[PDB]
Amino acid sequence: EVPDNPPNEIYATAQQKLQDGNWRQAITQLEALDNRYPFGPYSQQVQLDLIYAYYKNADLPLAQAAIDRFIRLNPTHPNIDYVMYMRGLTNMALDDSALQGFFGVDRSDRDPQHARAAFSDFSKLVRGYPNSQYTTDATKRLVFLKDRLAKYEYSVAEYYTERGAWVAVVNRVEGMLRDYPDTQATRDALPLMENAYRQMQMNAQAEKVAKIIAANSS
Amino acid sequence: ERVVYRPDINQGNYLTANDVSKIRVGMTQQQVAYALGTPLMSDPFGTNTWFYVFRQQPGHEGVTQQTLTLTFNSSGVLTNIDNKPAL
Amino acid sequence: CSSDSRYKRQVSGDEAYLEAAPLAELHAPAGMILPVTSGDYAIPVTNGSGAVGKALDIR
Amino acid sequence: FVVKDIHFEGLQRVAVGAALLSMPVRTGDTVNDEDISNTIRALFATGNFEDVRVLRDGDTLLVQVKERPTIASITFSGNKSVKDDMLKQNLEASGVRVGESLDRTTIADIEKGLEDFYYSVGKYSASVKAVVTPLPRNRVDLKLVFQEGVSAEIQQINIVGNHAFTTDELISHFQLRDEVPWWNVVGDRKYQKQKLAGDLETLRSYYLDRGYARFNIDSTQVSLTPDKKGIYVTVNITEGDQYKLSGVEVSGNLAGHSAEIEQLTKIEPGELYNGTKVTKMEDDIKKLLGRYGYAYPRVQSMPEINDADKTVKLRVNVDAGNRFYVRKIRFEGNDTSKDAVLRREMRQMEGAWLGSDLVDQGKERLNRLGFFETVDTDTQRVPGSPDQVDVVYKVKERNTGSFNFGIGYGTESGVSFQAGVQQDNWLGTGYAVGINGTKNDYQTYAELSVTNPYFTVDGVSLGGRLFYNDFQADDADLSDYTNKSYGTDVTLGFPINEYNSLRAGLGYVHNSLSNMQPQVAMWRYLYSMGEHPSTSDQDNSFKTDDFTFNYGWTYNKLDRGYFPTDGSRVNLTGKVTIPGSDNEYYKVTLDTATYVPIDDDHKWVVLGRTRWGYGDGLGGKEMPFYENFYAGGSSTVRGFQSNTIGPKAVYFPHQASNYDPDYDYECATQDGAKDLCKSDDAVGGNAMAVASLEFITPTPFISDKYANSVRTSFFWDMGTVWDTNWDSSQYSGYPDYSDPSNIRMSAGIALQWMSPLGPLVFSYAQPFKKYDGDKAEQFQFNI
Amino acid sequence: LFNSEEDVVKMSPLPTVENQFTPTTAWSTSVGSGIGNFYSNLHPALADNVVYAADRAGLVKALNADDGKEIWSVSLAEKDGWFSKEPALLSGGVTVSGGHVYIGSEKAQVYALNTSDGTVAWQTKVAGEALSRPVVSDGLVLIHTSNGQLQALNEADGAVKWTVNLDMPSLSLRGESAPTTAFGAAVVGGDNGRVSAVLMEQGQMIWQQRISQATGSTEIDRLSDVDTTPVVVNGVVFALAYNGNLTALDLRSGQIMWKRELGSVNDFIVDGNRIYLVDQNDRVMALTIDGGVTLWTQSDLLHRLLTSPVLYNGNLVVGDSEGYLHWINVEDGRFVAQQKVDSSGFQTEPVAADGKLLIQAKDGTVYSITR
Repeated sequence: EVPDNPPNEIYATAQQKLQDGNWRQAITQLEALDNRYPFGPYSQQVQLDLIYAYYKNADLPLAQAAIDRFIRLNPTHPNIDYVMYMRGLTNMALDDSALQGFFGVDRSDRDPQHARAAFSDFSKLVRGYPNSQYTTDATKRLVFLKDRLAKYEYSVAEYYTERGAWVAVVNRVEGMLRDYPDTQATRDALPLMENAYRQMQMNAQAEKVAKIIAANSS
Repeated sequence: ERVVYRPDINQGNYLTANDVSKIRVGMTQQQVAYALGTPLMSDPFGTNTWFYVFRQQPGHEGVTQQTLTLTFNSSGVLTNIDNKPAL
Repeated sequence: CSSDSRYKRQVSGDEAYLEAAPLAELHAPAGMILPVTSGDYAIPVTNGSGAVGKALDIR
Repeated sequence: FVVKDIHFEGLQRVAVGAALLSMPVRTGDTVNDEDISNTIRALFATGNFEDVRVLRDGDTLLVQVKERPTIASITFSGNKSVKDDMLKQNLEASGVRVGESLDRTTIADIEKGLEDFYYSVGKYSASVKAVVTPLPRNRVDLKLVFQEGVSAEIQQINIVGNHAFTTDELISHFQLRDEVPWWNVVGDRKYQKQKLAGDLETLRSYYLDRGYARFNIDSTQVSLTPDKKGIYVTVNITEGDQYKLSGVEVSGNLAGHSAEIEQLTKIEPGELYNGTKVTKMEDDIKKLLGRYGYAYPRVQSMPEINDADKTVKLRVNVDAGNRFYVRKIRFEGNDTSKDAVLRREMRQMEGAWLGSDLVDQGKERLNRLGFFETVDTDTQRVPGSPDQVDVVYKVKERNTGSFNFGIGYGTESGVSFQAGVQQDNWLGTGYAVGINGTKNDYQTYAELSVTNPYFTVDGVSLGGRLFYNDFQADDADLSDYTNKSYGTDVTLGFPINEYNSLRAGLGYVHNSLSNMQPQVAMWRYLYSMGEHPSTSDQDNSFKTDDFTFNYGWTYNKLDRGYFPTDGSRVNLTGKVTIPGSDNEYYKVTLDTATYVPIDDDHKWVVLGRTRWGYGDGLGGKEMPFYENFYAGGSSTVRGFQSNTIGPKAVYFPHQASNYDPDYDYECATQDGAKDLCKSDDAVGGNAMAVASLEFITPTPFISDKYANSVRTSFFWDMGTVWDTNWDSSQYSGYPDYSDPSNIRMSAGIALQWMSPLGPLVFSYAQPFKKYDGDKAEQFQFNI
Repeated sequence: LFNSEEDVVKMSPLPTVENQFTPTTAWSTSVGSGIGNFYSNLHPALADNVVYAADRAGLVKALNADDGKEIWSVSLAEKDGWFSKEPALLSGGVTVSGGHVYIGSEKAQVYALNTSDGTVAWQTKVAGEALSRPVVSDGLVLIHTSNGQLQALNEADGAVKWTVNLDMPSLSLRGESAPTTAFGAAVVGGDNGRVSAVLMEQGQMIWQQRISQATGSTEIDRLSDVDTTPVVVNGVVFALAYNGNLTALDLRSGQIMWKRELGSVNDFIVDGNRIYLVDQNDRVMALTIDGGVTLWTQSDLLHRLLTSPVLYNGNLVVGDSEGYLHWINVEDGRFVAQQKVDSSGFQTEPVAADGKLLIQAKDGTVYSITR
C-alpha cells in the first residue's frame, strides 16, 4: 500500500491525506513512515499527526497505544499539551460516541470510566500545561465532566430512592457530597437524603439536611 | 393492594443483642470497630454517630426495621446508644 | 457521507463538553458543614487562552 | 593516542551517540589497544552490529561496522494446522519481531525452541527452518519453513498400584483416548500433557471418594518410545486401603450457626470415605456463611485418618469473618445502556450482609437479560473494615434489535414491501420493542409491540400490542374476500416468583369482511355461527368485533436470556372470549424451552422443542379459522413452505365469485372449475402437535472467538396439525383431520450466524415423512 | 481439505535388494501375533536348541528348534484380578536359565517358568515392570525397571536382593539400560545418558558418569534404536549413552578413553576393533575400538526400520520392522543377501546362534533363518 518512499515523500502525502481528509491512508502512510523511519526526525511528530489521523478516523485503539507510545518514545515533550488533551479527548470519545442524542436521550449515565479517565488526563493537562490553549477548553471539559459523573451518580442515587434503599441512597450521595460542591445533581440529591433519613427515621439528621436544603437553595 | 404477592426487601447493616452488649457508652469507636466493626453510616457533618440501621419489607405483610444509632463524642468516646425498632 | 436529499451530511464532530455552564456552589449552614470534594475534582482551576473545541489546535 | 574523530559507519538503527557511548573508548578519550578490542565486543553487545572492526589512523578511530538491525518481515511456511503467531510468540519469547535487531546466531536457537515448542505441543517429530532473507539497507525477512513429521498420539497406559479397579475403567474416566475406528469417529486420540495432569486428579478423586485415604500416586512416567508416536505411560500409585468417614470434628469460628453446620455436616460415621463430599460440604458452609454475611469463611478441614481401624475422623476449622461485608456495589460496562436497568437486575442490597445467593441471582438476572456478552463482577473488599466490600460489575453488553425482511412482488411493481423491526432493549432503557407491518397491494398491515418491563418497580412489564390488517385478497379489491382486521391487546408482567411469572390481558379485535369464499370449513364455522350464506357466490359479508380475556404463565429456568446452556422454560399462553364478544370461544397453547447439554461442558446441547395448541368454542360456538393452527415452512418444521402443514380446504363451486379474471385464481370460480374441489392450501386445525429436535454441535472450522456466537444444530422436525371437528361426511372425496395422526416431517440442519445485528438464521430441511401433501421450499433463509 | 491438511517428513526408502548368497528361512514355527506395533522390550530365548518364544498376546511356547516343533506350551495370559482375562503383557524379554523362564511383565509381576514345562517355578510382583531385559546371573536377576532401580532379585525364588535407583529422567525416557554383569560390577547404561558401573554383588556404585545430556534443553532423539545397554572390554566400557553417544570409558572409574558423542547410534556390536553399528539415519557405519575411527559405512539401508546387526553365515545380517532381512558384507558394507521373510517385521532381534537366526516377527513371530 505505502511502499518504500523518501520519508518526506511519505510525510507530505501523509500531509496530503491529512489535508485530503483521508485519515485511512494518512494512518497507513505515517505508520510505514515510522516503520521505515522510526529514526525519522519527526517520528514524534508522526505520532501527533497519527493521533490526529486516528481521532479524525475515530481510531482510539490505535490512539490508545500511540499516546502511550509517545510516552514510551519520550514521555517528556512540548507536545504533551496536545497529547494529555488528546488522551482525555481519546477518553472523551471513549466515554460516549452513540447516536441517542437526537432521540431526546442523553449519555451522562453510561460510562464513568473514560469520563474519569478523561478527567484524569484533563486535570493532568491543566496541571501539566495550564499555559497551553487547551487549558481554557480542558477545564470546561472538566467543568462538564464532574456533573456528568454527578448526573450519572444522581441516576444511581435515584435508583436506590426508587428502590427505597435509603442506606444505599445516603452513601451514594455522601460520595457526591464529598465530590461536588456545585453540581445541581448534588443540589437535587440534597432533598432526597433528607427523605431517606425520614424514611430511616433520621429526621433529626434530615432537618440538619433541611437546613442545608434551605442553605443550598440559598 | 389486594395482592398478597409483594417481593421481599431487606437492608442489612445492623447488630445483635450480643453486639449491643459488646460496647458501653464511654468506649471508643475503635472498641466498636474491634467488637462490631464500623456500621455503614455515621454523622458526616456532625459528631461520631454510628448507624447500625436495618430496614426490611416482608412481602405485603408489614414492614420491618431496626435502627441503632451510636452517638460518640468527637473523640470517638461513646456518648449515646439508641436502639430503635420499626415505627 | 454523500447524499442527494442531504440529511445524511451531518457526520461526526462536536463540542458538547464545552457547551454548558459551570454550576452553583455550596452554601451549607454552620455546623452542617461536611467536606465538599474528596474526588479528583481538586483541579487547577485555570485557563490557557481560548482556542476551544474546533478552535483548539491539532498538532 | 586520543581519538580526534570516530567514524560511525553503518549504524542504521542506533544513534551515533548510541554507538559512541557504548564504545568503551569515546571520541576524545585516550585510546588503548584493549579499548580497540573493547570497542569490538561492546558494539557487538548491541546485537545490531554485524561487524565491528576498530582501526585508526594514528589515533583517529575508524570503526568498520556492518550491521544487523530490524527484521523487516517474518514469513511462515508449513505451519498450516497451528497458528504461526503462537510460533511468533516464541520469537516474542526470544525478544524477536519485525523491527527488531537481526542476530543470525539466534537462528537455530529459536528454531530449536520452535521445535521445542513442537516437542511440548504434543509433537516432537516436527522440524522448523528459519530462513534469513535480507531486505533493503540493513534489513532481513524471517522466512520460516516448518517440517512437521508427526505429532505424538495416545497409545496405551500401564497402570500399577491399582489393585481393585481396572486399568481400563480408569482410562474411561479420563481424557486419554487411543481408539477411533474405521467405522466410528467420536473425536480424536491425540496427546497433551495437561490432560494427564487432571487425569491424575480424576484418578485422585476416584480413590478418594471411595474411602482410599492412604491413596497416593507414586510416580507416573510416559514412555519416550523411540518412534516419535508411541505414548505409553506407566503410572505408579499406592492403592490406599479405603477408610471410613467415622466422624466430623468441626471447630473454630462457628459464628453461632453451628447447628446449621451440623446440618451441613450431617454425615455417616463409618461411611466409606468421600472427600469430594467434604469438598462440597465445606463450601456449603461457605455458601451458608456467604449468605450469612461472611465473605471469608475460612474452612480448613483435617481428616484424622485412623489407620488402626481403616477410618478417618474429620477435624474442620471454621473462620467466618465479618457479618456485614457488603458495603455497596459497582456496575461497569454500562457504557451504552442504563445502569438502573442493571441495578434493578440485582438482589443484593448495599449496606448489607454478604448474601452470596443475592449476588448470583442478580447475576442470573443479568443472565436472563439476554443482551450481554460477559456477566462478571469483582467483589472488591475495600481496604479498611471488613464491612467494606464493593462489588464491581464490569460486564459486557451485546447487540440489541433486529430487522427481518421477506419482500417479494418485484422491485419494479406497485405498492408492495415487507417490513419488520425490533428494538428489544430500546436504547438502553430495556424497552422491549418489536414493530412490523406492511403497505402492500394485498393488504395494509400495521403492528406495534412496546414494553416497559418495570412500569412498577416489581417488574410490572407493561406491554402494549396492536394490529390493523386492512387485507383485501386482491382480485379486484374484493372477490376472494375483503378483510379489514384490527384491534389491540395490552398485557403486563405478573411475578408468580422470581423465576415464575403470569400473564393476563384483554384483546380488542375487530374484523370486517366481505365477499367471502364458498368453502366448507370456513362456512362450517359460519354455520356454527348460525350464518348460512349463498354457497356458490361470494356475496357474503361478516363483521366481527370480538372481545377476549387473554392469559399466560412463564416458568423461567434457562441460563442465559440469549444463549443458554441448560434448563427448562415453560411459557404457558392462552385466551378466552368474554361476554360482549361476537363469538364465544377460546384457545390454549404452550411451547417448551428445554436445553439438554450432552456433556456438561455444555458444548453439545440437545434442545427439546415441542409445541402444543388447542382452540375451541365455549360450547354452542366455535373458535374461528384464522387462528386455527398453521405449520410448515420454518414454523416448527423447516424445508416446507410456510403454514402449509395442517388440514386442507375444500371449496364449493362458485358460479359467482364477484369477478373472475378469465380463469385465474381458480378455486372453483365463476369462470371454470366450478365444482366441489379441495385446495392444497392448508386451512389449519383446531388442535396442534408439532415439535423440533435440535442438537447443538461445535464445528472445528470456526474460531471460537465467534463459534460461541454461532449455533449449529441438526434436526428431524415432524408435526401434525389437525381438525378435531373434521368429518368424513363433508369430506368423503376429501381427506380427514379428525384423527390427530396427521404427521408430516422435514429434516435438516439449522445455523445462526450472529451478525453485528445478531443471528440471521438460515435453514435447509428435506421431507422424508409427509402426511397428505403440503408446499415445500427445502432451503429457507430467515432472520 | 484432509487431502491438503497433511504434513509428514520423509524417510528414505530401501534400495539394493541383493541375493548374491541366496537367503532362505530354516523354517517358520511362529507363536502367533507377537508384540505387534505395541511397544515393549520383549525378545525371545533359544537355549539348548529350544526356542523359548511366546507372544505378548499370551501364548507361550517351547519350540524344539528343528522345525520349531513344540516342546511345551503354557499361557500366562491369565483370567482374573483387578483386571480379568489378562494377556501376557511382557515388559522384559524372554530370559531362560535353569528351570526358570525369567520374563518381565508389564503387570510388574515377573515370572520364572519351569523351563521343562513352563509351569511357573516361581514368580514375583516387583516394583515396576522391567525397562530392560531380565539379566539373570550369579544368584541375581538384574533388573532395570520402570523406576530406574537396580532391582536385584534372587533367580532361585524371586527374593529381592536390593533395589537401587540409578538414573531417573523427566519421564520414561525410554532407554534399554540392561545391567550387564561384567567382571564383578553391575554395569548399566542410562535412560538419561548418565552411565555407571555399580557393584554387581551388592549394588555399590563403582562410579556414575554423565555422557548424554537428555532431551529438554539438550534435545535428542526418539526414533533411534539406541542400545543404552553397556558393553565392557575388561578395563573399558565401550557403550552408547541414551541418545547413542558412543563412549570408550574406564570400567572402574568411568574415565573416557574416547567417545563418539557425534554418534547418536542405534544398534551396535563390538566386533573386535570393528564396532558394527546401526547409524541414526537407519544407515550403517562401523568405527574402531581404538578411537571411534570409522572403518566403513553403508547408506543403502537408509531410513528403514531396523533391528540389530548380527553375524550369521559369516555375514553381517540385519533385519527390519518392514519384514526384510539383509546381509551386509561384514566389512565392506555390501548387500549380499535379502530375505524378506515377512512384512510384519520385527521388534525383537535376530539371534545369530545355534547355527540359526532366531527372530520373533511382530505378527508372524518365529522364523528361523538360513541362507
